[PDB]
Amino acid sequence: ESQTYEVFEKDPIKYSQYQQAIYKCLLDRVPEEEKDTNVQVLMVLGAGRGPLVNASLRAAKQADRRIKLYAVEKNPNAVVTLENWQFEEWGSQVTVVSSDTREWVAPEKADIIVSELLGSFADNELSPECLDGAQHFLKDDGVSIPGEYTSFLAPISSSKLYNEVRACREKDRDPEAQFEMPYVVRLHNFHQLSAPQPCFTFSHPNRDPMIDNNRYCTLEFPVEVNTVLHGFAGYFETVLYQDITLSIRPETHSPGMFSWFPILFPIKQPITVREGQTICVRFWRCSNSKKVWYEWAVTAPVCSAIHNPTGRSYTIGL
Amino acid sequence: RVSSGRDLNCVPEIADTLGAVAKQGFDFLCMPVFHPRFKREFIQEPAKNRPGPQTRSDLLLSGRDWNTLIVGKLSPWIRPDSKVEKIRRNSEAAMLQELNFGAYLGLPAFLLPLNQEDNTNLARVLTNHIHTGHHSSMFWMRVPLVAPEDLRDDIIENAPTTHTEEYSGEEKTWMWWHNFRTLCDYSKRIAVALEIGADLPSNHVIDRWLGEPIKAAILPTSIFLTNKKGFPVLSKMHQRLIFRLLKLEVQFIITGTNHHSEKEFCSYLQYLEYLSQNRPPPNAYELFAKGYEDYLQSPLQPLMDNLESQTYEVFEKDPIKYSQYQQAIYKCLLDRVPEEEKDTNVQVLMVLGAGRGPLVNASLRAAKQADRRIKLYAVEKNPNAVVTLENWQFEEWGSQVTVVSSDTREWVAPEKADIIVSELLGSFADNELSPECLDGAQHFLKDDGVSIPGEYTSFLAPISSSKLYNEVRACREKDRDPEAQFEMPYVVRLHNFHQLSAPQPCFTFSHPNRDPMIDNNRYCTLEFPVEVNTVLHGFAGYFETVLYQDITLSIRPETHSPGMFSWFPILFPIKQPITVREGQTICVRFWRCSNSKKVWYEWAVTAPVCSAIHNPTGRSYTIGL
Amino acid sequence: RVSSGRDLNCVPEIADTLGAVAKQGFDFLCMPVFHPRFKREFIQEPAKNRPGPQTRSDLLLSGRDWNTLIVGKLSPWIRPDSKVEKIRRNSEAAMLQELNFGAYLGLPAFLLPLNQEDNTNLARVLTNHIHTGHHSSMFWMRVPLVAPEDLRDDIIENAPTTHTEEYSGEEKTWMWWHNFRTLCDYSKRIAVALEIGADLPSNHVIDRWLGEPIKAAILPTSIFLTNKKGFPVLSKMHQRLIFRLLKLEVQFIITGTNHHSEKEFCSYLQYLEYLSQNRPPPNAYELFAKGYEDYLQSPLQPLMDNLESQTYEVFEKDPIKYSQYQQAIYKCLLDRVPEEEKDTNVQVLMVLGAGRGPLVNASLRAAKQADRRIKLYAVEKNPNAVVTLENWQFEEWGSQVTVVSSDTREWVAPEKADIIVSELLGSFADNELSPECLDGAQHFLKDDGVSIPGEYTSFLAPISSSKLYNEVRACREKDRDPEAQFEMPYVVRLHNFHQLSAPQPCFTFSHPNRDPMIDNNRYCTLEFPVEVNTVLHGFAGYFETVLYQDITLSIRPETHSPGMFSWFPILFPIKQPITVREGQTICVRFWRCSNSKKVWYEWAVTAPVCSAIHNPTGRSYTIGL
Amino acid sequence: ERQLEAARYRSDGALLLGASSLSGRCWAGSLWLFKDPCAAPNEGFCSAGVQTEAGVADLTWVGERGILVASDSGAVELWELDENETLIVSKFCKYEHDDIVSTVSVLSSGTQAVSGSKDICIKVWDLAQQVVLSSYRAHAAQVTCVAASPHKDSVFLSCSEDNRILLWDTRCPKPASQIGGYLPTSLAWHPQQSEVFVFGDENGTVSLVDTKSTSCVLSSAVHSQCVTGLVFSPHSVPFLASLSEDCSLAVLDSSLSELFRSQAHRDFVRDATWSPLNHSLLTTVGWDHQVVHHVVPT
Ligand SMILES: Nc1ncnc2c1ccn2[C@@H]1O[C@H]([C@H](O)c2ccc(Cl)c(F)c2)[C@@H](O)[C@H]1O
Ligand SMILES: Nc1ncnc2c1ccn2[C@@H]1O[C@H]([C@H](O)c2ccc(Cl)c(F)c2)[C@@H](O)[C@H]1O
Ligand SMILES: Nc1ncnc2c1ccn2[C@@H]1O[C@H]([C@H](O)c2ccc(Cl)c(F)c2)[C@@H](O)[C@H]1O
Repeated sequence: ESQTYEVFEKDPIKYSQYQQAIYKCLLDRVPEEEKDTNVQVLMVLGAGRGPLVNASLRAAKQADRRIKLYAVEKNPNAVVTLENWQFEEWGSQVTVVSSDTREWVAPEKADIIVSELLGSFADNELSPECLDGAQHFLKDDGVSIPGEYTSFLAPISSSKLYNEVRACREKDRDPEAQFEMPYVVRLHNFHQLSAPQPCFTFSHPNRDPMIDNNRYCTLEFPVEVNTVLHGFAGYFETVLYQDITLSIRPETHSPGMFSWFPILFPIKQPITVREGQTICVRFWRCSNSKKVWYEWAVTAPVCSAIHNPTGRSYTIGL
Repeated sequence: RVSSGRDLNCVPEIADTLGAVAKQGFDFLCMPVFHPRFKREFIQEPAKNRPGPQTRSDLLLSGRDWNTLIVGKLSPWIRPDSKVEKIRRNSEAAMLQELNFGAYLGLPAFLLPLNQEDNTNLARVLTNHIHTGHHSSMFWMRVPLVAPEDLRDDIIENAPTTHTEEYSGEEKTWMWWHNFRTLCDYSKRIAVALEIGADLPSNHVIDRWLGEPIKAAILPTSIFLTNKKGFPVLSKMHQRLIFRLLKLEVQFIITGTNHHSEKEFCSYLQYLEYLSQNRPPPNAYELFAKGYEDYLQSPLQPLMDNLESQTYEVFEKDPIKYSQYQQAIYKCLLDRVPEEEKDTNVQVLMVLGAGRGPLVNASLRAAKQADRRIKLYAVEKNPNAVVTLENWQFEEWGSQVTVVSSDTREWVAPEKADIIVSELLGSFADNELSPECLDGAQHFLKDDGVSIPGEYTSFLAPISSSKLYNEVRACREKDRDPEAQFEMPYVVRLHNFHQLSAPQPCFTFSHPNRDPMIDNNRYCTLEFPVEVNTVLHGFAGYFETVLYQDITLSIRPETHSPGMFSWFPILFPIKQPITVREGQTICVRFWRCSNSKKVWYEWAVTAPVCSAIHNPTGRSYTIGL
Repeated sequence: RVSSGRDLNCVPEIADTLGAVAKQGFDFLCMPVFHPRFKREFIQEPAKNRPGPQTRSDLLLSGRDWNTLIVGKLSPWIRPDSKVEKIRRNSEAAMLQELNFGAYLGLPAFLLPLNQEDNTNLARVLTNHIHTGHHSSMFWMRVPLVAPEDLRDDIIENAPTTHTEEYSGEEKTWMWWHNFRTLCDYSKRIAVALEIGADLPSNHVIDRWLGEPIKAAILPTSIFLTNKKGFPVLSKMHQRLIFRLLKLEVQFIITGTNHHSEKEFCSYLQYLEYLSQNRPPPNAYELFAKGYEDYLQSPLQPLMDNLESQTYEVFEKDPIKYSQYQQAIYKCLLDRVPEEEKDTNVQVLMVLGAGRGPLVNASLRAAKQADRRIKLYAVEKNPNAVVTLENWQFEEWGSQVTVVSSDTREWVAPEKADIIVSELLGSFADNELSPECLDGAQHFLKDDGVSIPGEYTSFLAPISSSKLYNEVRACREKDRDPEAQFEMPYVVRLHNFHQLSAPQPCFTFSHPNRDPMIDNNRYCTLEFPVEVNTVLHGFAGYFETVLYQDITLSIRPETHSPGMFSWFPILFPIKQPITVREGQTICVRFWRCSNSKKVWYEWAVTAPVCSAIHNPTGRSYTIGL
Repeated sequence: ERQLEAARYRSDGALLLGASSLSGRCWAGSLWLFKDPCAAPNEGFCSAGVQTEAGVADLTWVGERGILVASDSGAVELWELDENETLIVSKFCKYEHDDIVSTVSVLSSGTQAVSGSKDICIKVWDLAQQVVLSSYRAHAAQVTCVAASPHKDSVFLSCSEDNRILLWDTRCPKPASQIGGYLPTSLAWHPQQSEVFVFGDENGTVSLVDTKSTSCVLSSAVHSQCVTGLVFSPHSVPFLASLSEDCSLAVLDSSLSELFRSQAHRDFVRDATWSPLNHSLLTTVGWDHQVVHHVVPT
């Protein structure tokens, strides 16, 4: 919805990092002897209402390089904003495309693809699938911004949060489905039991013949306290371009970026953990042609059931 | 009596092999659905484009032979928990391919091995197959009593086999299964194929499998000893384990090669049949309860509900119970009326809750052998049972018995009783509300009156049973609390379970009751010492009753009345199973609660860990007053 | 062969009466449980204090006999809808007492009469017996085809019997039943005991009972005519009704006194066995339907699911289906390749969705019959069925058949097809998603290539059936919408129903699709003229398919392919039954909806009353793409 | 029998083939002798041929006319080419293992053999007496490979899915000893340094180990999948042929560097036999039913 775009657009730090990432990339691609001859084809995949198109414009003025923009966006409601912007301000410089990046037959090939298809758990908005479908129209030496992203998990204790999830029971569904789905929450009254460890990482562009965005990860968290495990906090880190990065992982959090809150993967039953014990978690990123989902289990100090088997309570639509 | 299967890992021609296995007398065949050595590739070229049929055709056997005679097996090369990513990915596609082909075939069971500690991805892949389509088939986890790593020969110079005892470590393969079935959310389609090795482990290792859903027992040919005339036999220690498995009605599977070629392969099966025919003869309780094993039923509420005719008939078929009652009344008549008053003193006997009349006839049989005079009153609130009583009165009893159609708590009796005889007890002693019923009848008992029974005590014992816990789990219903099934007791003939500690008394009631205050409400704390590593799932409940002095009845196993098969034990479940280590104490708390309308129990576990209070305020279970 | 019972209001001695009934050949006995004339009091002194047993004892028969041979009977004096309050109050107490005694006895059925318009309090008291205690028992409502008032002799001078036809008035006893079962909330434990009289009413009156749960037919001995030999026979019209009743497997009941004195009594039963043996013979479609009557099943989704080996086996067991396909391929080859090109022309045939190869074999038999050359490609996405195809290709077919393990919409074909052949149709023609599958195969079809089938059309018909409505209602499940069961289609062999209007075409698809853009989404409005008074409960769905030219397959009743019985009709229920008056039009709307992942139907009735739109957005039911 | 399991050249250059049908209606095996290696594996152009009742998991030449086979039925079988070498007739079929015999190896003297199986056991056989001299439950999982010492009867190597590479010496009371990474899948003793051996792992890596100072000397990431075989060339400074489930043939030097690479096979490469006549000619067989004759640039 319109007001959802407005809340995510109100992040000067995020968009200045994106501008700096494109600015650096333009310099690294077009030397001073080609300042006018080489026009760079920039494709903003998932343009929204246009904050990344304006970041691409602001990065071309300070880098003094020539760019040909393509603002691809599947939401027809956001395309109305883009086409009014194009007619009144951008002009011929920006071509607004009303399409899904996975279906679009692009006329040209991109030197750089710029996207904001990430969520609080990095690949939970399905950025890998979207950028994979756009690889056919990126040049053989094309740059994806962001180039990499990694999600992070941390075991947490919170009898307040566990009770909040417990209260999300509904009619006409599994009475425990609420514990088999992630939530985006500004985590406040909780205890982080161990330091966040990386979970799933995705690199763009992706070479390896096989692709497979499916994953399986085992994590061992050393716990130095006596506590009760109720779930896992999830965060992300992203490499926009080389030293330009974004983060919601608390220890490396981008100073000022308040948009994305951490994610929370609950567990059905709280687990008692004594000091010196290790919490071992298992995460799977699963998928079929229609949906993508996560499944997860605790395997130490005690086992839990596998949560969300086959996306019975939660799936992310493809 | 013994359902048996042949386990093969080599089947050159399936029709030929099935013909030989059937000739050998086996009921079924466990075999691979794909060639066990035919490794298939799903990712890399050119191996992934391998042509030809991937396995033999479904047309080779009829649909009924596929549905009844074949048990599939996962290919040994399939390793979903491999530390190599590629092997893990290939093994996941191959596992679903084999399981799906098994489902396509309509196989009644498919074997999968637990042969290491980590089986997380194997569990995730199997859970995924269960949550896909509408196949419904059984999954048999092949799991040994002793891990191979712990039964190997001590022949590795720089890796000696530890001869020191490690109590928990010897139960490691139980933890293998426990973790696997916990990850798989206690699926009722996931069961145990217990593999029996050459040297049995300690008793505590064998006992970890009590209460577990064992569907198969795998006997390799290499475990069989050779007898006097060269036939395959088993050790006496192995034979006792066979007898336990026979009680659970497991399917025996013969694995390995023919090592008794001089006597043929059916000799292994014939020996198993010999142990089956010559198994230690069972008791009359085992003969009676055949069919009710771990079948959960609702405890009768004869106060709130009017019992049906056939329900009275099943409870009347207990010669031991009624002869004890007769003996209790006989003794009481002698103790009350001396020989010098044999005719002058008539004893007023009031049968409270007379049913169809077995206690009225016990009161008559006790007056003939005691040679005493009695005036009977058969009180009964069920108008349907009163029809039986009034037809009995008119045709046989006569003026001797007065049939009263009333509740004992409302009845304004004309006379006062010397003795009150009642059968208002349940499997948990006071669960049919006998205290409330007999309390209401105290006003019409003489100041020196005798109540038969005079006392009753209930007993609790902590139990472990993943089979019973799954049975309660299956009692979920629409339009009620999704966990209400765990907050109510069930009457069940307990079969596949483990009693973790000796029964301790819970609640006791004495009749007549003097103490000014009465209060049938109770609170009890019980501490059960546990000497084993186990999982607590609930508590078994029993009773003991004093009919009159040395004449008593019991369903507490250790003091059970020889022959009394009517009342089965009760079971109080718990919502979440509790892990208990050897040397720990299970502390349970029981409350008997009540208002003017209903009576109920509430219960909590407080050690080694706390549970929630079960059935607070009778939200899931109440007994109607 | 005919399950029969004897109705008596006089049972002097229960065992002697039972023995006599059993000697005559009856399977059961309907009798009173209290003496029919024994009026009882519950409120007033002194008649309320009446002593003795209130009825016969339960100890007179074994529980097995009470459970299988006795049908209880409400006492004829019990009147809970009396205009006199005292009688209403006594009748409520006596009605519960009798029903409760029948429940105490474990009787399998209990008869209650509907012999007047108002039975409101009778219904309330029965509902309250059903909501008290432990159930299972059946309630048979004794309701006449013709009310006693409407069949009385015209012998009252100042009260003549009406000679005017009253269309709805003649149907009044159906409304007696309907109001009663509406008040009792369509209890599955409440069925009809239809009473037949000497004179049968118009066919419309008899037809009112189509789709009702008739469990018994009461034949009084006074309705039997006497043949020349003294034997009891029935009129040709009564005989027609008996054949109709045998189709529903009702239990026949003989009520009344023996009126064929010198001709014994078992003669009424002998006549029923005579009509049963000499009934119009069941056809081949009735032979196969056995056991599947009104049993609801989920329609198969072969695109979303991989069909099992035994599912493929039942759908191959249709010789009519494949002889039609062979004839359509044979005729097509002749039209495409002239005799002069017989040896130089190779026809590229592609079977799309080949299953286990029955269409490949039919293509092979058609190319040989026509003397034409064909190059075959067997496309199949189910990898388990591909195993069967590849073992067939190696053993028998050879290089002529190229087996393609793929989804037809993804396959990159190495050549174009002259003919595409498929059996991707379901019971409602496009419900398995044949449009989307064949559209995906159009790019590799020659610009002049044929599709077999080339066309298919689904049909709908409004139906009445309170039996099917109650079967759908019982499909309520936990963890879902409590009404989802009414918003999804079922494959069901329709048996106890009333078709209320001739089937009309709903959606039609053509292949190849010459229409550009076209869209497989549909919206259809249908107007069904209704000539009877009824209750609509849903719509039966059928199909017709044109394989090639005049070679067709159909399950639409009037154009049904004789012998093809693999496909049963579909049922699209509605949430609430709708009253339909004679002469009214039923107007239904149907949508075929979709997105990139799913396809589903939505439907609503817009006349004579609206319903909610059913299955909006595939909330309760979708077909997987 | 489409799946070629083994290829072994005898002294004169006759090629022995072992094969099985790992799919379709029948799951049986076959033994073949080709006195003309160029006509392999065409059944109409062979010298000797036999159909075994179960599949062939492994085989080894026993001298010049004997063939010891590891069967799917759990049996160790010995076949024998007659006087004319036109028939391959069975001499002994002993079912002593309780599952698929996966590996077989003739010990130095040619009088004894070591069998390995999926039943976790390692058995020592007296071929002439046709009996089992010793059975060792040493591993905790399927025996993957057993390789006898080129010169000592009491010395041999074993590897298994329990991650153990065992160096055996039956002269000790505890015969086996653990040797110093993924699961071990193949073993090959060096024909010159008889106190050195190579092993292949399930991750594609090939390692060179020294028996005395056992701590692994050199390793190379040769294959992208499981190493099925390691075979040494007849040269005085031998080359190592490594074969894999990645469907490729590699040829390494003494520093484990790739000199030759053959991606001729379209399915798994199962065996590799260097010709006694031309030491630069190496023959590999595979599950694609191909007999590929290579010319290694020596
Ligand atoms: N496969 C696809 N092809 C074309 N567009 C696609 C997809 C998938 C998503 N999107 C669009 O990406 C945007 C992004 O998520 C975003 C941008 C900006 C703000 Cl501020 C924001 F909140 C969210 C949204 O506008 C989505 O509609
Ligand atoms: N307060 C009350 N006042 C009068 N009668 C009362 C009560 C409460 C229960 N009862 C009756 O006691 C009997 C007893 O439980 C029983 C007896 C015999 C058999 Cl075999 C049997 F199964 C059960 C039942 O017949 C109940 O109806
Ligand atoms: N898009 C697709 N591409 C390739 N195959 C596809 C589809 C969609 C369905 N199918 C197959 O069509 C067959 C047909 O429904 C059938 C054939 C024979 C019998 Cl007897 C039977 F019951 C069912 C099934 O075997 C399905 O697997």
